[PDB]
Amino acid sequence: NGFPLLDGGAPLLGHIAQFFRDPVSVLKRGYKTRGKMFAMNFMGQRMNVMLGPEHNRFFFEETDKLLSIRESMPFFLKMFSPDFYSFAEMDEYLRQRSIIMPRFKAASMKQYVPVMVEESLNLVEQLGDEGEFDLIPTLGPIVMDIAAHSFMGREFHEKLGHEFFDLFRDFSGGMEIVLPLWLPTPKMLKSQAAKKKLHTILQSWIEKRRAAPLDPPDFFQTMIETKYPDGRPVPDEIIRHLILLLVWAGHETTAGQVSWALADLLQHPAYAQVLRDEITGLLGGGDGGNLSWEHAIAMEKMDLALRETERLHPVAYMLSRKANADIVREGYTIRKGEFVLLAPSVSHRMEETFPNPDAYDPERFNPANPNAQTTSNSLIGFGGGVHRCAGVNFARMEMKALLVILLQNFDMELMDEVKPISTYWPAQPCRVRYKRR
Amino acid sequence: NGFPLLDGGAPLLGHIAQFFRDPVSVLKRGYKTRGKMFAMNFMGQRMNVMLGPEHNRFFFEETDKLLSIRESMPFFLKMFSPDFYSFAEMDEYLRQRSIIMPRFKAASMKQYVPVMVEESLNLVEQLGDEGEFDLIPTLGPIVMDIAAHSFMGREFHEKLGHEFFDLFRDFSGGMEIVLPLWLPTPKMLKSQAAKKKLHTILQSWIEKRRAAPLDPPDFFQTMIETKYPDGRPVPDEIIRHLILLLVWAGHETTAGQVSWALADLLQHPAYAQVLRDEITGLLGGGDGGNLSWEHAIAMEKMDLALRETERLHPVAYMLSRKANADIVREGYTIRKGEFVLLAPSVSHRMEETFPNPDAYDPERFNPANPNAQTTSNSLIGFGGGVHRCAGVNFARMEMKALLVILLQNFDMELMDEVKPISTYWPAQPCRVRYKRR
Ligand code: HEM
Ligand code: HEM
Repeated sequence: NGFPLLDGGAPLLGHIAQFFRDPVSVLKRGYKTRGKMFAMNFMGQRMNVMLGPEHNRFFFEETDKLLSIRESMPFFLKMFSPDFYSFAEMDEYLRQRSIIMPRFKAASMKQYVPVMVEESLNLVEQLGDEGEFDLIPTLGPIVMDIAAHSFMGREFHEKLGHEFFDLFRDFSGGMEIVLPLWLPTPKMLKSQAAKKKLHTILQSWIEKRRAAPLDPPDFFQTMIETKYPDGRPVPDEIIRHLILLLVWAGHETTAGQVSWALADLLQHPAYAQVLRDEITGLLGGGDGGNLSWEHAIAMEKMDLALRETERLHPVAYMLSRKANADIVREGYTIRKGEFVLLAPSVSHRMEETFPNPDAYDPERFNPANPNAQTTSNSLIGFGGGVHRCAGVNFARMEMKALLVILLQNFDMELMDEVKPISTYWPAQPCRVRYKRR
Repeated sequence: NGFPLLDGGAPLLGHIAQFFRDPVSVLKRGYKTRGKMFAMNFMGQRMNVMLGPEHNRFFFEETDKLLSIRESMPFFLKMFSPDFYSFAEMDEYLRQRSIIMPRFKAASMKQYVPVMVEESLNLVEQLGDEGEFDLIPTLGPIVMDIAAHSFMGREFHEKLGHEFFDLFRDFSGGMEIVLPLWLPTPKMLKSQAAKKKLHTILQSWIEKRRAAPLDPPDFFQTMIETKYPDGRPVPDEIIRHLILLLVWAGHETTAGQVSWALADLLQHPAYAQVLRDEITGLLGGGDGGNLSWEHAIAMEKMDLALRETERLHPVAYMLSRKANADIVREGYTIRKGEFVLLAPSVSHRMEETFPNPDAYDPERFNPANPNAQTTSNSLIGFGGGVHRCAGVNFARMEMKALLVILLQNFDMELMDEVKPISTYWPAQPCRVRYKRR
């Protein structure tokens, strides 16, 4: 019946402890020894992994039909609500998604670039003329500054920014597990407590700005005044959930992804020089404070670098669904209720799709390359289909801004070898030595 | 087909969040609205709860046959080994259990009483003439002193005791859960690290005492020299696992259970006086330092109090198995691979078995009571059958010693109301005000 089973499973535990220790290597061993469809054994549960563009297309296409999203993160419901976004019924999901999409399509990035540039320059200021910085701990707070400043406004970021960021780390803990009596980790209580406080703080700011509006409107003003397509008003609670969702969905992902991207550049000086020349051609000298959206969109080699870092180090190293019904696929049956996985980390390094898959070669995405590797559903570090990452343009633009400003200001080198760890981040410490240019 | 489903389940999550918040109240609601057999819904998994003496007897009798122990705590395997104790094949389990049973049958408690009394008197010394103490944080370290002193010896407890107790808190974290990419909590790494250090420290002590034996032998000396019944030697690794198992199995359980027992006594002064008179009749005045095993076994009213605290507040509030095959039971089918639970917390308060079940009435266990409630498999806070708690006599004797010595030395009162939370402990702070007698 089932997907071909990966061998080497331990008694009782199966592969789960191996996965615990190094998930991508477990996933790669499935590709190398079993192929594009294989089962892992997680404590007696079959985990059905599919690889490559055809299976990726199927996974995205069948989400909300044969494949269920909610069981990938059931306690999203408690962080947010059972009627919110991808957890809501189809009609309601689409209505709420219609609030988000116009604010995050590629055209809409004009809005956000000045805040991205300003906070990047604040980072340059904090770093000074020379020193060393740890990647994730340094860039994480900047990603968060950009999120809060962009989606809540400058004033909120100055006045309430400190209290807001502390509640978020607790809020983000709300995906906790349990101990043998089904006794819970503290973290779920702290997450609930932070959620209630985040909601009161956000509601106060909604009321503040509706009493005292900012015209012309920023993101926040437009958000709290938006209605659904049919004309009905968007409930305040939905607004609050949406904003928290954006900050949550974009925080640890972007901080890790951009850290991988800088690391890739610092390990490939020839291409970093390609990037420095593109930035210099567009911006001239100086600290990069003149970086505009119009400059940004012209940065074609930066775009290639960001695609290549996504390919080599997708922080979304695995994606997850549960089957709503039995699925027969190429002779194997996924049973109803079993997990179904994509693995961007492994799919992205299939020689069948990406020749020389361990090489850093951004020009493989250049459409003028006859050898180009741009088939649809082959680069899936942002998902796909209806449930593609809503922030994919915001994330790529923010990485571009952070890297441009850092490249323009600093000579940099990696101090440590990079190491691993859904979530795939450089192992701390991953430090950069720098000296201002 | 299934066990009657408890109503009130939330979308997707079922009852799991309700259970998270207050498990005994979920379990009680199953008894009150569905009866002795009911299903809970944990994120789409049926949890089959059975209640009362007949079902308890079945659960214990069928463990290792229709019911599997390992899936109740799969990562016991990593804390210990897949070939250790209840995780080993039947023959090997029984061989290793044959090392433990002679050291913990009721007759064998003579060995341990002097260490229990000494450490209890050390507690009296630390408390001084008056003050306040928090139950779990104060008595937890004493339970651990008694374990290390009893099973490793006085010298180990003095020299290596501090380092040993710090590694154990990390070791005990090794029952961790995960986050949405199956990304693990730190705690499993700390647990593994502590396990390796605990094993090296224990092996050094095995080698020390085999070079320099303690004659007459203490527990440790006899343990490292024991052979299996057939004459074959017990591997050092098994010895180390066994000792760690005893300390682990007895630490948080006994500290919580004895705290409940003191709380019950401080809430029922008339019976505490019954206890004080029994202690005075046996020991006279003084600090209780003359408490001997021969005195201890005569303390029939203390025995009743400990049974009644076990009934009202079993720290093992729930017990867990997975079905090895479909089990038909009174018209309902447990499917293979589903969880099967006992709930001592609820079973112990069934009016059908224990009339006036919320009353503290230790005399209900007195065999001279015509109304006595002593049917087999009705008091199950220590499990039952082949897999009954191996330490049940050691735990009861230690609680008796700790309470005797405290009652003999201090007038005490509860400062706070008691509150809840496998594991069921008084909610901290649960404080006792005391003044020496
Ligand atoms: C480099 C950074 C990021 C990566 C790698 C990333 C990746 C992803 C992936 C893989 C998905 C699809 C999940 C699945 O299929 O199970 C997703 C969903 C989502 N992401 Fe991102 N993300 C990033 C940044 C952001 C940012 C900055 C935002 C918001 C501004 C955001 C908003 C969302 C939302 C709202 C969804 C849900 C889409 C839906 O179900 O309709 N993410 N993200
Ligand atoms: C008041 C304290 C304690 C309580 C409430 C308690 C309770 C239990 C329960 C309910 C079980 C059976 C688990 C199941 O059926 O799933 C058990 C097993 C066990 N306990 Fe205790 N325990 C306590 C103290 C101790 C102490 C002090 C030791 C050791 C000195 C100990 C050693 C063990 C061992 C070795 C097992 C495994 C039995 C087997 O599977 O053969 N426990 N305990």
